[PDB]
Amino acid sequence: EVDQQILLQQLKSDYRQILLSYFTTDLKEKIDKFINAVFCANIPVPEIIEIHMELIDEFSKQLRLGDLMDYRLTLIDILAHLCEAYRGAIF
Repeated sequence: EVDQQILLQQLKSDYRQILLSYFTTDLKEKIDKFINAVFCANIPVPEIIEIHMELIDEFSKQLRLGDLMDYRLTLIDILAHLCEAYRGAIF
């Protein structure tokens, strides 16, 4: 187990699956698990935002088309859940 990239790549993989199933019908568990992992690893929000953008770039290439602006809903949903995880813990 070399370093941080081991987890950051797994998280990117997990987030990819959330994006691809976001506008479908079960998803809740995938999001809850992703949130708990970034929460437990103290991953900064800018890193999550970077994963989002990277996957958007990958998607745009696979689709032969960087804001896929509808996926901003997904990011909002993720950040809102992360905020609440942290807020529910502070006190």
